[PDB]
Amino acid sequence: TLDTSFEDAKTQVQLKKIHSSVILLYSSKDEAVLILSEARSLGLTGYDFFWIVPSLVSGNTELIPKEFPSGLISVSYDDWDYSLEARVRDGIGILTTAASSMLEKFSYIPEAKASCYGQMERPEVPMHTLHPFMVNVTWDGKDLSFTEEGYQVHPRLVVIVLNKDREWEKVGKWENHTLSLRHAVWPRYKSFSDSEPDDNHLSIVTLEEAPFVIVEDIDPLTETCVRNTVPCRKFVKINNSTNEGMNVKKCCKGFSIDILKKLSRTVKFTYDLYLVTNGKHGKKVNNVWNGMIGEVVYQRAVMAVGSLTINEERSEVVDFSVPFVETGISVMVSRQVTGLSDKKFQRPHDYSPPFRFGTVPNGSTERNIRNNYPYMHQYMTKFNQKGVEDALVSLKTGKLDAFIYDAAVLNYKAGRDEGCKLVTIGSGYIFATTGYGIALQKGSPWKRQIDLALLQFVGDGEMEELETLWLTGICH
Amino acid sequence: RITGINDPRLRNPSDKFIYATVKQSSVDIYFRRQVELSTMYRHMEKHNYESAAEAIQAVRDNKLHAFIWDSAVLEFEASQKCDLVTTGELFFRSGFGIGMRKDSPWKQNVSLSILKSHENGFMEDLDKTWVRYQE
Amino acid sequence: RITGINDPRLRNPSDK
Amino acid sequence: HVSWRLLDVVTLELGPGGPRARTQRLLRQLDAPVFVAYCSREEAEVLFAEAAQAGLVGPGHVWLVPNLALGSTDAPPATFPVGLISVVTESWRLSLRQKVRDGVAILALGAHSYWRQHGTLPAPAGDCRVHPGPVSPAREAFYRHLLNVTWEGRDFSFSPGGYLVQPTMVVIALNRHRLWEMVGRWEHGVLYMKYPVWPRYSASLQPVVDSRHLTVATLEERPFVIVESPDPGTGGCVPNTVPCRRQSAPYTKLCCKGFCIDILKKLARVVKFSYDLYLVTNGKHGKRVRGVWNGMIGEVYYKRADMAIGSLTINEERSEIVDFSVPFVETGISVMVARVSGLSDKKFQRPQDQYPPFRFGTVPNGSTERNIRSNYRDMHTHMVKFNQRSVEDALTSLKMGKLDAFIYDAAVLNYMAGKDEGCKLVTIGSGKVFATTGYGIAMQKDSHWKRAIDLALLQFLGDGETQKLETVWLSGIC
Amino acid sequence: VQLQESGGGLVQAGGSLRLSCAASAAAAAAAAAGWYRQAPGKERAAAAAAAAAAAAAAADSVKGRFTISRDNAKNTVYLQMNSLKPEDTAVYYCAAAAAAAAAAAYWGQGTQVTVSS
Ligand SMILES: *[C@@H]1O[C@H](CO)[C@@H](O[C@@H]2O[C@H](CO)[C@@H](O)[C@H](O)[C@H]2NC(C)=O)[C@H](O)[C@H]1NC(C)=O
Ligand SMILES: *[C@@H]1O[C@H](CO)[C@@H](O[C@@H]2O[C@H](CO)[C@@H](O)[C@H](O)[C@H]2NC(C)=O)[C@H](O)[C@H]1NC(C)=O
Ligand SMILES: *[C@@H]1O[C@H](CO)[C@@H](O)[C@H](O)[C@H]1NC(C)=O
Ligand SMILES: *[C@@H]1O[C@H](CO)[C@@H](O)[C@H](O)[C@H]1NC(C)=O
Repeated sequence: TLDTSFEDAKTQVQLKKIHSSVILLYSSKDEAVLILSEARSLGLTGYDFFWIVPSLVSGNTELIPKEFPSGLISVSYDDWDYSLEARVRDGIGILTTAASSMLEKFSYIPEAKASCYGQMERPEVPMHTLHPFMVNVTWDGKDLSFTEEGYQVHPRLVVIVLNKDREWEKVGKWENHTLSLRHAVWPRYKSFSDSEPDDNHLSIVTLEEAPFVIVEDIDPLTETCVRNTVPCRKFVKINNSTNEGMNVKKCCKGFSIDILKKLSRTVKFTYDLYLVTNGKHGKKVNNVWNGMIGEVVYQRAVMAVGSLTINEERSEVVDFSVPFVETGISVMVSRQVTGLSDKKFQRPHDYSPPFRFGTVPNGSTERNIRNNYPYMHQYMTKFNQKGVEDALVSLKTGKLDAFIYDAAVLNYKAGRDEGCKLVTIGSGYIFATTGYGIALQKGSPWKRQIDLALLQFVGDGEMEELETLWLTGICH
Repeated sequence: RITGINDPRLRNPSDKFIYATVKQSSVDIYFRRQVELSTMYRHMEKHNYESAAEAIQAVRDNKLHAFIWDSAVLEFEASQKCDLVTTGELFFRSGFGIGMRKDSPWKQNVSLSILKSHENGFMEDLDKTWVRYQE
Repeated sequence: RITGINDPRLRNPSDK
Repeated sequence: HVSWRLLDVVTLELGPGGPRARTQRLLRQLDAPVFVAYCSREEAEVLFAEAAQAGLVGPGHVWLVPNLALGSTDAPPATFPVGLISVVTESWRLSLRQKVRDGVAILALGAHSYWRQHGTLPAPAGDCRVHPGPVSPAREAFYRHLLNVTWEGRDFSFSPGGYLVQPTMVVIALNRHRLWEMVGRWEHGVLYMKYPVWPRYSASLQPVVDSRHLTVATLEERPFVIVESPDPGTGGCVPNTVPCRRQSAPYTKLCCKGFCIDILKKLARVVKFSYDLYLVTNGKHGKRVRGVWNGMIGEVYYKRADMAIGSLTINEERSEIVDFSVPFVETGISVMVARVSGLSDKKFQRPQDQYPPFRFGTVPNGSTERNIRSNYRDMHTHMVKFNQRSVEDALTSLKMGKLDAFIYDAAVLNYMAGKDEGCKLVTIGSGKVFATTGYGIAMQKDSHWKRAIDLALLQFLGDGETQKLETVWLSGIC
Repeated sequence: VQLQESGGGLVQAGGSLRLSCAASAAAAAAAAAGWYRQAPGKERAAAAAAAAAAAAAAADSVKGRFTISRDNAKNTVYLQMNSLKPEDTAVYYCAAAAAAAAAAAYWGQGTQVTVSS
C-alpha cells in the first residue's frame, strides 16, 4: 500500500519493490491517473505486464482520461447495449408487482405520509413495510431477488478492454456462473506508442508421440489439471466436417515438454503450445514441405521441439542445436541374424518362406534407407505397418518378423513390457548413431543463447535425473 | 517381486500387486503432498478400505496383494500372527507423541514424567510385557 | 566393488 | 568471487553553490543498507550534511569512502556520522622525524646496494639554469637499482608507476567518542577484524542489540562438527563451510564444517535470520558442579548465547532449565566389543568373579555417565579403572586388548565401526538400545524462536532431505 | 472474420501489379498473412509470408519477383509484384491463422492475374 500524503517519489520507492507480471490495484479514479503516470516513467507500462481494475475505476464514462495504458481489463456494469428505459421498466415492475403481492395478500393499503417528516412520521411507523415482499420479484426472465445488503445475485457483469482507438470494446459475458469469451488466447497488443520492442512471446509446435510427449484430457474436477504440467490447445477436424470444430483446451506433458519448462526459467520465455495438423514428421516431396519442418520454414512458430531427428536433408533448410540424447536406428524381433550386412537381409530367396519388416512409412529412416541400397525398400513397399502399438501386437501374433524403427523408443517399449519377451538384437547394437535436439529458425539471434543454456543443464547433472523418471527399466 | 521403494513394479501401475491404505490417514496426506507421485495418489484414491484388522484378514485371505502402514503395529501383527513376512525396511521415520490443546497448563509435568520413565526404564519393562515374549 | 557416481570406497577416501 | 548484486549508480553536482532541489529529491529516492562514495573534502561536507538532512544517516546504513577524503587525519570535523569506514596506509600515527628517518634510510640503503656494483656514488647531475640531458644510462641504472629495498620491518617495492606495491595498510573507523581508532589489518592478502560483528550505534552511547544475529554455540565432536584450518589456496577456505572463531582478545580465523553446520545453513534461508558461530572455551559438554555449569549449557543458561547446536542428549536434569526442540536423529546407550546379553547381564551386574575381569568405556564428564552413576552404584564404583582419553584412544586400546568392553553414545559408535581397520563390531545392534533419545537444538527459555525453529525443523524432517544428508555424511563400508 | 482480395487484371510480361487483401478486426497486430497460388492442374502453393515479429520469408521458386508489406496502422496487406512472367498466371489468395479462432483456413473469393503476350 502507498500513502498519497507523501505525493513524491517516495511512492515510486515502494512501487519499485515488486517484480511480476499481473498487477491488481484498487483505488479511486483521480489517484488512478497519478499512479499509472508514475509507472510509465519507471517502465511498468511495458509490453510484458497486465493491469486488472475493478468496475469503479473509470467505468461510468465514455471519455477516457489520458495516462491510461492502451490495453486494460475491467469487469463493469456499464451495459454497453442496454438502455435506461429497459432498466427503468424493470425497476417500475419491481415497484408495482412487489407492492401488489403484499397489498393483495392482506388488503394492505400503502398509507402515505401527510408530508415530508416533520411530525406526521410516527403513526406510519407501526405499519408494515414492503421489505418482506420486496425481496422477491419475478418476470422479465431474470431472478431479480435482492439480499440483506441490497446486492443482486443475478447481475449482468461484462468484461471490456481498451482498444487501439481508445474506444472501449466488449469482449466477454458472464451468465450462469461461466466465463464465455470471444477470445481463446490472449491478444497481447502493445501499450501507448513510442515504446514497442515486441521481441518475445514465442510459439511452439509439438507432436504427440512416445514418452517424449504425452497428451491427456483435462481433468473435470476443476476444468484443469494438476500443477507441473503445461496447457496446450489441440486442434480438431470437427464432427463429420459438418461445421465448427472446437479448439479444446487439454493439457499435455511428457519428457520433451518438461525440459523447456525448466529451461525457460533462466532465459525468461513466454510460450504457448498447439499440436500438429497434418502428417507425422515431414517429407520433401514435389519441392514442398509439410510437417513441423514445413511449419518452421513458413514461420508458423519460431521454435520447434518434440521428437525431431537430425539428418542431412533437414539441416539443409533449417538450423539445429546441440543434441542432448543419443539415438539411431535398430531392429526388434520376438523371443536370428547379425544386422545390416546379414546375408538373410540381403535376399529373400532362402529356403525358408519370406519374413516381413515393420518399417513405418513416411518417416525419417525410410528416406535414409532409400539412400544406400534400394532393393530392400521395394520389398518393404509390399507390407507397410501403421502406428506403433498396432505394429508390436502384429509381431507378437506372428504377422511380422523384423521391426525396424529408431532405437530411442524401442528400448522404452521393450522395457515397460510384459514378460520381457521382446528384445533388441545384440548388446544394444546401434546403426547410424544420431542425436535429438531442438530446431530453430535460420538466422535468429536465439541461436547462441539457446545453445549455451541447453549445454549448461547437461553439466549440472539434470539430464540423468529427468531420464530416470521417464526412462524406466523393468527388464533391466 | 517385493523390495524397497525403488522398483518399477511399484513406481508404475501394475495389476500384479494392488496397493491401498486406510482412508483419511497420514499416508493419504503424505502421498497427496508430492507432485512427483500424482499417478500413485490417483491409483490409491481409486479404492481403499476403512479398517485395521479387516484388511489384515483380507490379505490373509489372498484377496489383497500388499499394503503399507506403520512400523510397530505391522511388525507386532506379523510376528504375533502366523505366516507373515515384513517387507524391506523403513523408508520414512516418525514418532508417536501425546497431543494436547495449544497453550495448556500441563506441558511441564508431562515431559519430565516421560523422561523420568525413560530413565527408570520400566517403560522398557512394559515393552517386554506386551511386545517382546510371545512364548 | 566401486561405483562411479558415489561409492563408500571413493566418496570417503583412505590410504587405499 | 561472489555474485555481488549491485543496486544502482548515481552522479550528482556537488558545487559550492546552486539549486539543491534536483539532487535533494533524487538522493532521498534510494534504498540500500550500504553506501560507497568518492569525493573531496568540501564535497564530503556538503553531501553528508544533505544526507543527514534527508534522513539517511541513522543506525541502519553504512558509509564507505576512500583515502582521498577525510583530509587532515588528525582533526575530526563535525557533521560526520559515527561509523565511517576508510583505509589509510601504515605509519599514519608516526612522527615526522620517523618519516624523514625512513626516507633517509631508503636512499642510504639504495646507495649501499649501489656502491658494491659500481664502486662509488652515482655522479650528481644538477643544473637549474642550463637544463641539459638526453637519456643517461648511468642515472637510469641508478634509478633501476633504487626500486627495491628492505629492512626496518617493512617493504617498499616500487612498480613502474610512481607507487609502491605489496603494501601494508590498516582499516580505520570513527569510534563512539568522536575519535579515530584501528579496526583491521591487512598483510599478504588476508584480512582481519577487531570485532566479529558490526556494532552500529543508536543516538545515545547505548547500542541496540536488535533482532536476529542469534548467538549459536558448539564444540568439536564426531562428524556432526569438524574443525578445519584454512588452506592457502584462496587465503581461507572455500564455500560449503562457515567461518568459526575459537573464543577464549586476539583470535585466529578457522572455518567449521559438518552435519549440524549443514542443517543450520539449510535452516537459515527459510526463516531468514542472521547468525554468528563461535566455539566453546571450557568444553566437556555439560555438568553441574555446585551450580557452576560449564560448556554449551553453561553458555546458554547465563544468557551468553541464543542457541547451542550440536551433540546434546535430552534428559530430565537438563530439561528443567532450558527448553528444547523435537529430535531429528535416534540415539542412546550402546556397547562396543572386539570381534554379553544386555545391560542386566551378570558380567556387568555382578563384578565379583576374578577369572573374566572385564573392562568398560565411560568417557568421564559424559551424558551417559550421569545415568549409569544414578542407576547402578556397583558399576559406577567398579568402573574407576577405565580408559579415558578420547573417542580415539578407546578404539586403539580395544584394538590392542587392554580392555574388554566399551559403552558410549550410539549414533557415534555405530558410525565409528563404519570405516575402520578391519571390521570391529558391536552386539546384536539397534535391538540393544538403552534409554533411547535423540539429539536436539537447545534454546533460551520462553522465546518465539523456539516455536518457530521447532515447526520449521518438523517441516524439514517431513520433507525427507534428512535421509539425503544422512547418506552423504553417515555411511560406512563394513 | 472475413477478408477481401483485389488488384488483379491483365498486364504484359515484365510488368507489375499491386494486389491487396484486407480484413476488419481490432487486434490486427497479431495475424500471420500469407499468399497462396493455385493454377489449373496444380495443388495450392505458398508464395510469400509475413510473421508476427516482423520477418519476411520469400519462396525460392519465384524469389525476387514480388515483395510483401504490412501496415500496422491500417488493416490491409498488399503484395507488390514486379517483373511478371507467364509462369505466374493463377488466382492469388490471402489468409490468416491463430490468435484465437477455430477452423483455421480462411480463403477469399479470389483475384485472377493474367500474364501473356
Ligand atoms: C633488486 O633487483 C635488482 C635486479 O637487477 C638487484 O640488482 C642486481 O642483482 C643482480 C643479481 O645477479 C646482481 O648481479 C647485480 O649486480 C645487481 N645489479 C643490477 C645489475 O641490477 C638487486 O640486488 C635486488 N635487490 C637486492 C635484494 O639486492
Ligand atoms: C570434568 O571437567 C572438569 C572441568 O574441566 C575437570 O576438572 C578436573 O577435576 C579433577 C577432579 O575430578 C581434578 O583433579 C582436576 O584438577 C580438574 N582439572 C583438570 C584440568 O583436570 C575434570 O577432569 C573432568 N572430569 C571429571 C571426572 O571431573
Ligand atoms: C503416408 O504416405 C502415403 C503415400 O501414399 C499417404 O497416402 C499417407 O497419407 C501417408 N500417411 C501419413 C503422411 O501419415
Ligand atoms: C509441574 O509439577 C510441579 C510440581 O510441584 C507443579 O508446579 C505443577 O504440577 C507443574 N508446574 C507447571 C508449571 O506446569
